Amino acid sequence: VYAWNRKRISNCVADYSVLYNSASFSTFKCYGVSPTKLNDLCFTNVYADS
Amino acid sequence: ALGKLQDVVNQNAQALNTLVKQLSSNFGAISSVLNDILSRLDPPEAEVQ
Repeated sequence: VYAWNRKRISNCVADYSVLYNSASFSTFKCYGVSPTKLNDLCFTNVYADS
Repeated sequence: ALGKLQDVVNQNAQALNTLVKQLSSNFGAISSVLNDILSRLDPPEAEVQ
């Protein structure tokens, strides 16, 4: 956590349907955006902090 | 000499400009454009903004 890894996602298409439809996630909270709208949105970049 | 007229005109335009520029203010909302909020946030969340 103190050294949380960061990855960049750019120049690609991601199908988020499999993401929020998965039951393996205990907590799934979106702020400023809806999980379903992701498939219908385009973003300049995405930062994944794990 | 025509200022009395020109002045008036400017004021009118000025107001409109201000009014139009008020379209680009957040007023505390996440964004100043309704379309972005509608496309991103669900109605339960979007309605407050």
